[PDB]
Amino acid sequence: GTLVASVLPATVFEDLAYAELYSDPPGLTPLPEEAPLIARSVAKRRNEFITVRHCARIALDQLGVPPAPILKGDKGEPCWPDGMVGSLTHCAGYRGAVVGRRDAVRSVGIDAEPHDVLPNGVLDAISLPAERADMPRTMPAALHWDRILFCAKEATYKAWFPLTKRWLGFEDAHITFETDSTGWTGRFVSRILIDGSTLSGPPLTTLRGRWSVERGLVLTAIVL
Ligand SMILES: Nc1ncnc2c1ncn2[C@@H]1O[C@H](COP(=O)(O)O)[C@@H](OP(=O)(O)O)[C@H]1O
Ligand SMILES: [Mn+2]
Ligand SMILES: [Mn+2]
Repeated sequence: GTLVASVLPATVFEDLAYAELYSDPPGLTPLPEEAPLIARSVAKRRNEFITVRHCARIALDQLGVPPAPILKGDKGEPCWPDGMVGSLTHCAGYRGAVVGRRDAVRSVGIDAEPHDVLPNGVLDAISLPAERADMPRTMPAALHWDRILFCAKEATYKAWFPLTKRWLGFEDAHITFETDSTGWTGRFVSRILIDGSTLSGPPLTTLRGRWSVERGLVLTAIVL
């Protein structure tokens, strides 16, 4: 499908690709070098791991990148082929991978969750008092803004960490939202409250991403 295309820019076709599934189609296996990572993993984990890397390899193949194992590195972050970047996400009913060429794309962060209210207490634990106040006013009451905030915080971390290799807690970023007049999609900009020093290039002070609610899921993505 093309749900995640709703939260990506349209201009980078040569240096950005994506792939998604809504299930774990029987038959997929990990590459030989990936199997030790799930040898002792629960069934749910084996499946999401295998399926999402299948998607990652379809996206890479669209960009002329031969298949390759995708291991986990610093703090669980995925290890991409030479010259490539990307992000992965899996939740109930969704698996998604977005990859890009490092020259044109500097980093990717994506996240997917079911469009449902947050469980008890997690909201206060992932949001600043100013966000809880400003956010609900910016979008319709049909949306679970708490969950959308959540996904945007996680997308911000995924885009941020490969570039700094430093922790970004939920209180270290202020995110602001804006909805387009369809009522189900929009934008957000994440303003960094701590040192944005990166290992290469200019520091990160703002991350502009997109969000939408498609087919009962929330999707967010940042493309630097
Ligand atoms: N520090 C980190 N930085 C960037 N990406 C990370 C990360 N830790 C995990 N990821 C990725 O987050 C993915 C899961 O996202 P989500 O929680 O939304 O389902 C992980 O999938 P994998 O463990 O299968 O590689 C991993 O690829
Ligand atoms: Mn997951
Ligand atoms: Mn997530």
